[PDB]
Amino acid sequence: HFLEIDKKNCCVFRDDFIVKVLPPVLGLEFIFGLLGNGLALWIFCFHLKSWKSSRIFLFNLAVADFLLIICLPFLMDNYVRRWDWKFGDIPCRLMLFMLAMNRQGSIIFLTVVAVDRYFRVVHPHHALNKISNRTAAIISCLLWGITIGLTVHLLKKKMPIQNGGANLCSSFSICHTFQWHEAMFLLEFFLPLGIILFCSARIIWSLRQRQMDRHAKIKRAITFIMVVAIVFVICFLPSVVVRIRIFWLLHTSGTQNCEVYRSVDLAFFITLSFTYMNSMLDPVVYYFSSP
Amino acid sequence: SELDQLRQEAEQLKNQIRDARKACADATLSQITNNIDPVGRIQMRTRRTLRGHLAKIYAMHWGTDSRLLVSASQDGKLIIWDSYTTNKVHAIPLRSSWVMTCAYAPSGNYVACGGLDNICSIYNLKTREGNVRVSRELAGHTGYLSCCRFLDDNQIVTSSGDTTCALWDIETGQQTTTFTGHTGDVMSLSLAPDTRLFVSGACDASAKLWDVREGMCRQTFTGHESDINAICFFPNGNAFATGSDDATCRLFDLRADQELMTYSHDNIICGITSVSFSKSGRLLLAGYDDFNCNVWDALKADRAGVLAGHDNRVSCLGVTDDGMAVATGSWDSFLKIWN
Amino acid sequence: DVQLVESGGGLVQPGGSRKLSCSASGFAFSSFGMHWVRQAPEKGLEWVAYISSGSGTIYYADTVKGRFTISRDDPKNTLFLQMTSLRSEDTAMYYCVRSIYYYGSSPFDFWGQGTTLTVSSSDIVMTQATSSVPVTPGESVSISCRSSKSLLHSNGNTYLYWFLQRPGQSPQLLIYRMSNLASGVPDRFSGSGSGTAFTLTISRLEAEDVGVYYCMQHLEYPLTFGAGTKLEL
Amino acid sequence: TASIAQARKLVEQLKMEANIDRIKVSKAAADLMAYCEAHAKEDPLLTPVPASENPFRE
Amino acid sequence: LSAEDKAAVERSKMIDRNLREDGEKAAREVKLLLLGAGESGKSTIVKQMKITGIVETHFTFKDLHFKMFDVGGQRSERKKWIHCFEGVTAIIFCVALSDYDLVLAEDEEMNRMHESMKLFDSICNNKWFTDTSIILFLNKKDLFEEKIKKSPLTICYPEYAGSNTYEEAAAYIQCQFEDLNKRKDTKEIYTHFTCATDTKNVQFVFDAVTDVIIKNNLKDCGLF
Ligand SMILES: O=C(O)c1cccnc1
Repeated sequence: HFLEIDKKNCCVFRDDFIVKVLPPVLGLEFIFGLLGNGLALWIFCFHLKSWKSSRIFLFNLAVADFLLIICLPFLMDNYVRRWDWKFGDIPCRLMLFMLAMNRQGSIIFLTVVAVDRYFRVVHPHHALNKISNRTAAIISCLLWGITIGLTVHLLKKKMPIQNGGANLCSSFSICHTFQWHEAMFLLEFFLPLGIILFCSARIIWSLRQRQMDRHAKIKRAITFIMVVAIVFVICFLPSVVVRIRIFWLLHTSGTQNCEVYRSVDLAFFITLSFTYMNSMLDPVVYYFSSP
Repeated sequence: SELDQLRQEAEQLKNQIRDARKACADATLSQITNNIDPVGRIQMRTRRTLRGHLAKIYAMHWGTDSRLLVSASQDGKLIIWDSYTTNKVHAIPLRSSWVMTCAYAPSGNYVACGGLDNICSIYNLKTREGNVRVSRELAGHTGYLSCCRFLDDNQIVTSSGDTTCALWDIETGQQTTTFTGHTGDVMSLSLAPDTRLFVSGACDASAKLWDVREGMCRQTFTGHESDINAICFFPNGNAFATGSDDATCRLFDLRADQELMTYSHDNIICGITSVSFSKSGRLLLAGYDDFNCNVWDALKADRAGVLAGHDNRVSCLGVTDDGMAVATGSWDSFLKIWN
Repeated sequence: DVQLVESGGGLVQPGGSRKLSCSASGFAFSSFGMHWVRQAPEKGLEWVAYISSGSGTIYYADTVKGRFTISRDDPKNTLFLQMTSLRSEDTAMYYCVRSIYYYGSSPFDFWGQGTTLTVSSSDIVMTQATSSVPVTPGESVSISCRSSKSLLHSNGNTYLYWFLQRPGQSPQLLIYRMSNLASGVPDRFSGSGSGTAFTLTISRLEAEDVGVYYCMQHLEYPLTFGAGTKLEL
Repeated sequence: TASIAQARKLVEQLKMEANIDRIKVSKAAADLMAYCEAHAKEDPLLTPVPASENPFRE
Repeated sequence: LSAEDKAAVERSKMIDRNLREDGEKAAREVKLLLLGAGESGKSTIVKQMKITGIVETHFTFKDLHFKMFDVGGQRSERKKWIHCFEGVTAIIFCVALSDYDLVLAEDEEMNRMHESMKLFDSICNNKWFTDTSIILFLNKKDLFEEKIKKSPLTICYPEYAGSNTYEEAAAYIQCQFEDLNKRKDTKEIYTHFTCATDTKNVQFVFDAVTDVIIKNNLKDCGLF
């Protein structure tokens, strides 16, 4: 029906067919992501005898994805029990913060490795290519500071919203208002998408015009740059387009009738799982590749 | 009419010296030392790690205080380390970045260095000013310098890849003696503890024993199958060890003028970059190029232990005069001090 | 030959301000750490301020903290001491002292000529028993100085320095860390000490061996000197 | 005439090297054994030195 | 940690700072190794780029500093010091293309470019040089053009069809020198015919060096 949130008249339902498809999806995600991220972190922690900036950034990406998919199982249980998150108040804040901060970190580090590749390919002699490991550590800590600085507001709020008989633990909710959460999601998709697309296009154009693509290994690198672009789009475009659609019908129509939302809600959360695929799809493209 | 006769005479003399060598080989040191207990497994843990070089490290020498050490590297820098505290006393810039040898004066007042520029240059460490300056720049060798060792504050003897060892006088600046007996490039040097004799290992698979005061080859020791890369005296001074590409060490004796023992293993196939002894002579730290170093029982040829902390091949390693520690440089720009 | 020339001072009204400049050209200045040591008329030496190599570390004495400011200009090889609010007890001869710190160095090696300055009108303390001892030439003489706490450190070396001030001349270092005979002095001098009570021995006196002897600790700042010991032939 | 001089020098060097008196291998083995046993305890690299007497520590 | 030891540690830290500055300044420099038979027009290329021991040549083209080590002055064994140059961006191999009618004075039993062919074969598939690319310079273009009329290329290479023209003979020689590459999956060979204009050779060397640097950067990032 129509619920109520302070200063925000919201309406989010508990429709079925969300506990039969989403829990198995999240189970597969957690299994594969935990396995891949553990087998990736094993090399970095123990049997990697070198480092440098690019491996620093890949290690940070793996750390972010690892924390994300260890955060997954509680969210999986929350989906299983049909929005009945019966853990408390601190667990809600922690899980929402973990999910959002780790997604921001994954996206920011994807963008930064794309920019690193763009500098390494189009401007090989730029001073940013020759960057010290301490400088890389400072830059990565600064990036983590930027990531956290936009997300601590999920710790101040009382996340476990009690309504009717249920305990909602969802940061993504639809309300007749604009908050920094939705806007941050919008830029989270758009601006890194623009940077990644520009970097990939420039890399491809410079490599092809240099006519060095004839090498049997450059072709694999090009196809994996393309692959990383397409997987980024595949995991992030659906949820964002559903958010744009719900913004459109919220602006045009409003919240007078709450029954024009059901569909645009349900698939939304399903699309919301697509980005978690990135966590379980990053190891195959980023680390396990490039022999 | 004369070359053939001289060649036949030389062959006869070689056969005679081989027969004389075989005459005094009634017993063998390898079986004589079955009565003593084995040294057993020996564990050495890297106490320190001197970091700050950013290129290949090709040379290092231990000061007589057994606390300061100089290290050469291909970035053009010469660094004096304090082993106890791992801090840089000095950082000497070099005119040529292609140096492959370095040495420390026994008094600690001077340091030498040389390389592909075929010049062993002496740096004065203790000046009235605050910097280190080039005291002398010796020239006269034809091939790259592989080793120069300080006899004292005034004398130094160098070995170069022009099949020649030379003894210099630092004040005037020119060599006073020349040791031209080798056929291949001379690759290593080792002064006797009493500093009256020294052996040089060349590329002709032979090590020769010279006399500093006279200037003549006293003995020639053969038995290797490749170029000798490492030379080190026994602490007594009546023996020495050789290291070559055939993955084999060899202990020679001056008095009997023949080889005593060989240190070879089936699994080890790569050569040897540097060889040194212990304070008493029971150990033989031979630095191979399989990315680690090995330790041998010098009296029974038994592999006592290994030192496997380097991410590249070790190119130099020496033992402190007091016998406290062992430092090994490698190509990963990393120096490590063991115990 | 190293030199340390300095200019400044000569007369200051109380409560004024004056700047002292030190010039050391032709020899290394960036690597050396520089000190200021003052000596009131007919009184023992007193450390004033210290600046490290690269200007990255600056100390001041307790009685000058807040009123003095020591700075160096390595490109110009100059050392400064901005003095503010000068009292009537600041009248002293100020010395420029160089010191280099690495394993086996000899700090406080060279002292400047010293520039005078007249203003018109917890820490280890040392102790010297006597300030005037007459000894005939050719005889050995021993000078001993104690300390509040033992100067022997975990490093194994005890920090004690010996300086000799000839009549009308700058003090010169002859022994550092109680044992090492500083370069440039004869071998007749020798030093020894045990933790807290130290000494200095001269094999035989000479016409130029008479003067004032000071002993100084370098375990930790502020560096404390000792009362001078005058030797009369 | 360079080859002739080199051959003469090699022959003379070999002749001078031949005359050196050499003791038996067993004698030298015994001497090395005696030296290495007489300095067994003064070898910190051989027997582990106590950490108190070890100038190098972690 | 007394005052003396603290000052010593600060001195060491300053030493580290200066060492890091010098190393980062040196990492911006392209290190090139020049080899060849010695009488293969090496000096001409050296002087074009310029505008005992081992000679050093330094120059900048486009904000990029080139260091070129001329190692031909050493007559010792190559294997005894070739591992010194193991970390090098590229190797320049000047080849003279007008010495098939000339034989080496010392032996006179082998052709002049056959010695350079053996040198190239040894250098290309060395243990240390399994990654460094090789820049090939075929110097005596005009002499080849004016001399191929007198004698054909069949004398140096018996297994030749016998076109006896400059273009096909030059292609044959370039292909023969490229055929010595055994590790075709790790290193490339760049070939240029030395031109009269001195800017073109330097531009080609710059392009080869930037290709090597791009591939190294891709390998470091992982994509290669
Ligand atoms: O941040 C997320 O991905 C999220 C937020 C709320 C509910 N489910 C997932």
